[PDB]
Amino acid sequence: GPNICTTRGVSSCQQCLAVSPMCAWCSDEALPLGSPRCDLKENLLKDNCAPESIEFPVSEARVLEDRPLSDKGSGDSSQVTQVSPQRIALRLRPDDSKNFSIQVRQVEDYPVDIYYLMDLSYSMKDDLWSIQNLGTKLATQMRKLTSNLRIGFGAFVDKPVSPYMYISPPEALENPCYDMKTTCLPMFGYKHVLTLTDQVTRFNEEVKKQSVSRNRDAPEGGFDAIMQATVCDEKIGWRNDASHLLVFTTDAKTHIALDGRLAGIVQPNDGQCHVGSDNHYSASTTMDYPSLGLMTEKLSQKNINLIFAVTENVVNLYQNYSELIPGTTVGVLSMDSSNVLQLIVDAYGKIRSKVELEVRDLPEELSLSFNATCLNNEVIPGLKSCMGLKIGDTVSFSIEAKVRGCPQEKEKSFTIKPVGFKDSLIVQVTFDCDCACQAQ
Amino acid sequence: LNLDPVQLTFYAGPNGSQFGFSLDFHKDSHGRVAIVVGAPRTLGPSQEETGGVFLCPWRAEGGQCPSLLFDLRDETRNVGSQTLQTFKARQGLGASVVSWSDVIVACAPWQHWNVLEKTEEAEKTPVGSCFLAQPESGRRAEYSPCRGNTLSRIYVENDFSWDKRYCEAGFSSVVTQAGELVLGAPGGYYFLGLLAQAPVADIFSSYRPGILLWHVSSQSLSFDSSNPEYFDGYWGYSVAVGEFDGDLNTTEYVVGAPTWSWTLGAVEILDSYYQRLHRLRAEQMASYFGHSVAVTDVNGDGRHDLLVGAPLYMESRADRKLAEVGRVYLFLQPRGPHALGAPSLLLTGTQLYGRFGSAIAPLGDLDRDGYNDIAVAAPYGGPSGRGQVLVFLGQSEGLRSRPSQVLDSPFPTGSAFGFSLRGAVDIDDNGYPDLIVGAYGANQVAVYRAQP
Ligand SMILES: *[C@@H]1O[C@H](CO)[C@@H](O[C@@H]2O[C@H](CO)[C@@H](O[C@H]3O[C@H](CO)[C@@H](O)[C@H](O[C@@H]4O[C@H](CO)[C@@H](O)[C@H](O)[C@@H]4O)[C@@H]3O)[C@H](O)[C@H]2NC(C)=O)[C@H](O)[C@H]1NC(C)=O
Ligand SMILES: *[C@@H]1O[C@H](CO)[C@@H](O)[C@H](O)[C@H]1NC(C)=O
Ligand SMILES: *[C@@H]1O[C@H](CO)[C@@H](O)[C@H](O)[C@H]1NC(C)=O
Ligand SMILES: C[As](C)(=O)[O-]
Ligand SMILES: [Ca+2]
Ligand SMILES: [Ca+2]
Ligand SMILES: [Ca+2]
Ligand SMILES: [Ca+2]
Ligand SMILES: [Ca+2]
Ligand SMILES: [Ca+2]
Ligand SMILES: [Mg+2]
Repeated sequence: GPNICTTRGVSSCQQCLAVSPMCAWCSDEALPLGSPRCDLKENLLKDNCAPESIEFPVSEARVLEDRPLSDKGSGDSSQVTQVSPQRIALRLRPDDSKNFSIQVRQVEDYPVDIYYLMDLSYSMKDDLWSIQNLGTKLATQMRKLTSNLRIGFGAFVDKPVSPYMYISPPEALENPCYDMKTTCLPMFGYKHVLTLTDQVTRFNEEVKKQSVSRNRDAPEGGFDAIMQATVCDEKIGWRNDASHLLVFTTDAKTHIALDGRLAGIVQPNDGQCHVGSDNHYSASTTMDYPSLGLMTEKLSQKNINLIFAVTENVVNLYQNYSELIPGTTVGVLSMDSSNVLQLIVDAYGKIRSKVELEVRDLPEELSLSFNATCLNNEVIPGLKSCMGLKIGDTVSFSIEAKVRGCPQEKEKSFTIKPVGFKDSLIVQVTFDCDCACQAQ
Repeated sequence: LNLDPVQLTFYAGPNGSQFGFSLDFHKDSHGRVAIVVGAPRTLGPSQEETGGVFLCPWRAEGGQCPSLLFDLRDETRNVGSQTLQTFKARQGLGASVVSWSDVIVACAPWQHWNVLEKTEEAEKTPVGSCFLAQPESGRRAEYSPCRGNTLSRIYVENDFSWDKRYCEAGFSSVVTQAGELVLGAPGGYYFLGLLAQAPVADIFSSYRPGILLWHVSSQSLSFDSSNPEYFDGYWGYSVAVGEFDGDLNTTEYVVGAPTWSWTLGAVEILDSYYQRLHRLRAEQMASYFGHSVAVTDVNGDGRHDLLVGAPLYMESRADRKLAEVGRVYLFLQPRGPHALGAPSLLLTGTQLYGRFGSAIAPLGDLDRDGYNDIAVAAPYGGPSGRGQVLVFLGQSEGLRSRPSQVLDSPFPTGSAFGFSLRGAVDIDDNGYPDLIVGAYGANQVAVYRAQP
C-alpha cells in the first residue's frame, strides 16, 4: 500500500525516477491535489491516472548490428565475424540494471610455428634429398591446415673439436672432404640460417641450397641444436601466442651429456642461449651436450613440441628417447613424407584455445557480472572464461550491466572482447534521467 | 667415524688450472703421506694449457704445493722416412693421476700425435699419453700404447681395423697391487673403447729417451669388435680392479662403458686376458651407467663388492614425470663360481641435476665396526646445488639406505665439489682413514679428517 516511492515523494518527475527503477509518475491534473504523484504503475492505475501523462521509463538495450558467426576461412579472410552482437545500444534509468547476451566461436586458424633442424653431416649425403623434400613438404602441409604460419630452419653437425673434427692436414679445416678428393663445407656445431618468417617460397629456395659437411664420429651434436633452437627466443623468432613445433632430423645416433669429456669439455650445459650475431652456437667448443632432463625442462618452459624425423635404422633408438621426454612424437624420415607429415597434422588437431573476456573503458559508475556456459553447457555464475575449444566450437556468456545513480556523462561506450581476438562487442551507453518535460 | 667439517684443511693451485680434477694418496719410497693432485689446465712456461701435477705434503694448514715437473714441450723425431711428432697443446696432463707404492702416474688423455711420410700422413689425433715419475730419484718414463705409424690410407682400406688413433689413453687409470698399470682408452678402436696395461717396472726399463714409438714387451691391450653393441660405447671411460672369480692368484678388471648398446650403458668384469666374466647392463638410456666404478667389501664377508654410478639417472616422480638425480648400484659378490645377480641396493639422489653417483670412493672402515664404508659424490647436489658428498656405512646385508653423514661444499657455485674423491688412507696418522675431495672448479682440494 504505502510504498517506498510515496514515502519520499518530493516535487519533480525526475526526482521520482531517481528513487527507484520501479517508481512511476503522472502529470495528469485530473488527480486530487493530495494524492500520490510518485508511486508504482498499478497503484497509479487504481488512482485513475491517464496512461498518456505517465512517465515510466524502462531499460532495454537493443541489438544494432549482429551478423552470424562464419563457418570458413579458405578463399579470402576479409574481416570475418566470430563474436555475437558487435554493437548494442544500452539505455537505462537511474540505478537500474539491464542484461544482454554475447557468444563467440573460434573461426580463425591457429597460429603455428615450425622450426626445421637439419643434420648436415656427411652420412646425411645420401639423405640430403629427403630432408630437403621434407622441409619443403612441411611448409605445404601446414599452410593447408592454417593460413597463419611462420616457418624457419637451422643446421647442425657436431662440436668442431678433435676428435670429432678432422684437424689435419691444414686443408681439412676448410675442406674436411679433402682427404677423399672431393669437397664439402667446413664443420660447425649449430648454425641458425633462417629466422621464422611467413615467406614460404623463400624458405624453400634457402633449404635447397644446403649441402653436407664432414665429421669423424657417427654420433652428432643434434641435441646442442635442439637446446639452442629452444632457448633462443629472439633469434629463432617463436611467437609466444602460437603453437610451437620443432622438427628434428638425423640418420644416426646422438651425443648425450657427459660425452663431451672426449673433447676435454666438462662444463655442464647451462641451458641458456649462446647464438650471437654470427648465428653460431658459440659455446659449442666449451660447454657439454645437454642431458635429457635439461632438454625436457626447457622444452616445457618454452612450450615447444619436439618431433623426431629420423631414418629407419635409428627409429627404435629415438622412440626410446621419446619415452624419456614426454609429449614428443617420432616419425620415420625418408623419400616418402607421409609418415612425418602425420605428426604435424596430429599436433595441430591437439591444439586448444580459450575465450577469456576482457573489459576496456567502462565508466566507473558502472559494473558488470557474467554467467558463462562452456562446452558442457553447465552454467556457472561469476565466471567469464572457457577452455578446451577446438575450431568451430561456440561459447556464450550472459552479461548484466548495473549503474549507480544518474551520471552527468549522458553519452558513453565500452568494449568487451576476448583476448587473442580482434572481434569485439562495442556497447553504447545512454543514461535516461530526465522526464518527458513533466511540470506541476 | 665422523669427518670434521670445520677444522678441514684446504690445498690450492693456480686460477683456471682445474686443480683437484683428479687426486690420489702417495705413500712415498719413504713413509709419510702426500696428496698427488692433477690440474689439467695448468699453463706451461710457453703460456699454453698443457696441464700439470702437484705433490702436496701433509700439513693441517694446507695452501700451495710444489709442482711435479714433466716434459711440457713438443717432440719431433725422424725414423727413416717418417717424421714422428707429439703435440702437447691442451693435452690435459693430470686429467688422471694415480700413485702406486714408489711411483706416481699422470696422464694426458688429449695429447695429439701424428706421423708424416712424404705426402701422406696418419692423422693428427688424441692418442693420449701417461707420464710415470719416481719423485725420490727424480726419474721419469712415459707410456703411450696407442701411438702408431700406419698411414691414413691404410685404415680406409682396412675399413678402420685396430684404429687406436683416438684412444685418449690414460683417460682413466688404476694400478693393481702387483704393479701392473691399467689404462682406460674410451676412444680406442674407433670409439669402441679399449684398455691397455703393462708392468710399471717394464715401462720404466723399456723406455728410452728420444724414442717416440716403442713396444713395451710385457704389455697387452683389449680387442676390436664388429658387434654393434660396442659401437661408441666408451669402454674404458672408467676402471677399477679387484677379486671376483675366487682365485686370489689372478686379478680381474672392472670397466665402465657408459654408452654401451645405444647409450644403455654397462660395466664388465674381465680377467687379465680380457676374457669376459660378467656384464651388468643398465636400466635407463643416457643415465651414464658406468661413469664411476668402485670396488670394496662393504658387508664384511671377505669378498669384493661392486659399486656403479649412473649420474644421469632420471627418477620416476609422481604424475608421469621424470627427474635427473643420479643413482648408485650395489652388487654383492655371491660366493664361489656364481654370477652377480640383480642390484642388491639402489641408492638414488635427491637434488635435481646434482649428478649423484658422479664419483664413488671406498673409504676404509670409518667407524671401525668391522664393515667397510663408502662415500658418494653429487657435484651439483644440495639445496644450493653447490655439491655434497654423502657417506654410507657398511652393514651386513650391504649398506645403509640412509647417509650417516652429509658433507656440504665450502666452495662457491660451479666448484664441482666432489667430482673426484679418494679415501681409505690414514693421512694424519691417527689410526683412522680420511677423505680428500677435489673441487676443480674452485681450483682447490679439501681434506676431511677422521677423529676418534
Ligand atoms: C629400445 O627399448 C626397448 C625396450 O627395452 C629395447 O628392447 C628390449 O631390449 C632387450 C635387450 O636390451 C631385450 O632382451 C631382454 O628382454 C627379452 C624379453 O623377451 C629377453 O629375451 C632377454 O633375456 C635375456 O637377458 C639376459 C641378460 O640378463 C641375456 O643374457 C639373455 O641372452 C637374454 O637376452 C632380455 O632380458 C628385450 O626383449 C627388449 N624388449 C622389447 C620391448 O623389445 C630395445 O633394445 C631398445 N632399442 C634401442 C637399442 O634403443
Ligand atoms: C535478462 O535477464 C532476465 C532476468 O534476469 C531474463 O528473463 C532474460 O532472459 C535475460 N535476457 C537475455 C539477455 O537473454
Ligand atoms: C546470473 O545467474 C544468476 C543465478 O543463476 C542470476 O541471479 C543473475 O541475475 C544472472 N545474471 C546474468 C548476468 O544473467
Ligand atoms: C659423422 As658424419 C660420417 O655424418 O660427418
Ligand atoms: Ca645416410
Ligand atoms: Ca659426430
Ligand atoms: Ca682372481
Ligand atoms: Ca662383500
Ligand atoms: Ca665401518
Ligand atoms: Ca686419520
Ligand atoms: Mg652423420
